[PDB]
Amino acid sequence: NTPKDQEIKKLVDQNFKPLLEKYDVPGMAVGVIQNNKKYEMYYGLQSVQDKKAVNSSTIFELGSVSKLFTATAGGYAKNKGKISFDDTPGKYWKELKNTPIDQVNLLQLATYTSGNLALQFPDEVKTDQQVLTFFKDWKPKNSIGEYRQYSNPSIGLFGKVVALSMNKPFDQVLEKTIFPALGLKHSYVNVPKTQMQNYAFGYNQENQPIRVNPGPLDAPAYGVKSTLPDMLSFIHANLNPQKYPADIQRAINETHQGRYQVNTMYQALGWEEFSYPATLQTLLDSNSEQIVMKPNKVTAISKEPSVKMYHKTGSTTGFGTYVVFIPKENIGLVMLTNKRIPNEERIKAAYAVLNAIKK
Repeated sequence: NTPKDQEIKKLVDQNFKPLLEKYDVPGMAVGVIQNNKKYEMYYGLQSVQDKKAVNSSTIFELGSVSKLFTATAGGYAKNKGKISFDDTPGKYWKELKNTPIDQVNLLQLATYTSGNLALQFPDEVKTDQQVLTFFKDWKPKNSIGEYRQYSNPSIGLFGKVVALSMNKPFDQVLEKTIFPALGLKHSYVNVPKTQMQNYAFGYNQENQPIRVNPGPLDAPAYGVKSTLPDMLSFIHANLNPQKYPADIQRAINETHQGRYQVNTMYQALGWEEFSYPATLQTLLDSNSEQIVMKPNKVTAISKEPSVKMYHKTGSTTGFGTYVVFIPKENIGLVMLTNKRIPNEERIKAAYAVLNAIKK
């Protein structure tokens, strides 16, 4: 006797709302999409000092969830014939031809297996010239293709090459090509002056208001800002790729194709992928220190999971994000906060909600 919208709101109140007080989080947006119906739940303030409530217009930083858009851009360029994932970066960034990094192929860059790229660029690598010099001075460590080490410079370089192959800056790849193709009208690499009123403050661990600062190859690694409606639309596209023209449909499918495994995690393009149903521990393991911060041997896919799910966490200094979707259940969920909370809490709360919603 309780309508489905209320049942979903109750589950979000039970599992996500307590996080606001536990982690002193000013604002949160949680969305669920099920069977093409969208449910949006907003809590708290996008700006504490302005007493401005979080709402459907609130723009949040996606952090590493941005890599999903970079992966989609790569799938689009590949399916248009602009790149092959077997190409090396010097084919497009000519200044890298005949350098050691030109031995790594695009898929290895997108999926973090160059064997010598860390989580972040060095602090002093700032300018375009400094980024190029960094890649020219790169030298292999581990055998190329054997070890996964999660890396912003790695997928950032992939993104730059994708942009080169499409003859536009990366920001314009997303804002002029990818976002319009996915029907996202409130998603940005650079938030225009006319929308800054909707851009939430992030909040640091001292609850002080902040927003992301510029950095090297920031756009492809962690550069996107979006709203909850737009992120529900992005989940919708991933749930229904057959609803887009062939090139974008194939681009989306490319991001869903698992490439190798590390234990129970399948590395797709941008997305992490898992057999469904996935135990909670499987999902937590994907965000463990061992997987996120250390190098790990990759193995070929053995079980190609027929029934599967995908997720991705992301953070910036002042924001947290989690997105997850389950194709055969026709369901997905997005969480956006303007303060980081532990990845494990995001995964746990989403797991409880998604498993309890009636089919």
